[PDB]
Amino acid sequence: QSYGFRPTYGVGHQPYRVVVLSFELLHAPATVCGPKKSTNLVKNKCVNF
Amino acid sequence: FKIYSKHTPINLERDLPQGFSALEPLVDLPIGINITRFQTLLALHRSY
Repeated sequence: QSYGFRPTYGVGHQPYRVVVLSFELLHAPATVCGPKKSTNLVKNKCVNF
Repeated sequence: FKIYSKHTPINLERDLPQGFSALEPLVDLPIGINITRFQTLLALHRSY
C-alpha cells in the first residue's frame, strides 16, 4: 500500500529515513572495526610502544 | 588463503630452472572455504 508522504500529513505519516544497521559474527575474521590506535608518534623517550 | 607469487627472469630454456628463487605473499583473503578439486583456465581464440 501507498505512502503519500505529504507535508500536510500527521507526525505518524511523515517520511522518516531509518537505517537499521545490523551485524553478524561468523567464523571469519572481523572487518568492520574502528580506528585502532590513531593517536600520535614520539621518539627517544622511555615509553610503552 | 594467502597467494605466494614470483615473476622471475630466466635465460636457460629447459624444464625447471636451476637457481634460488623465493616467493612472496601479496594477497590474503581470510574468507573460509573447503577446497577439494581445483583447475585453471586459459584465454585463447576459437578463430572468433
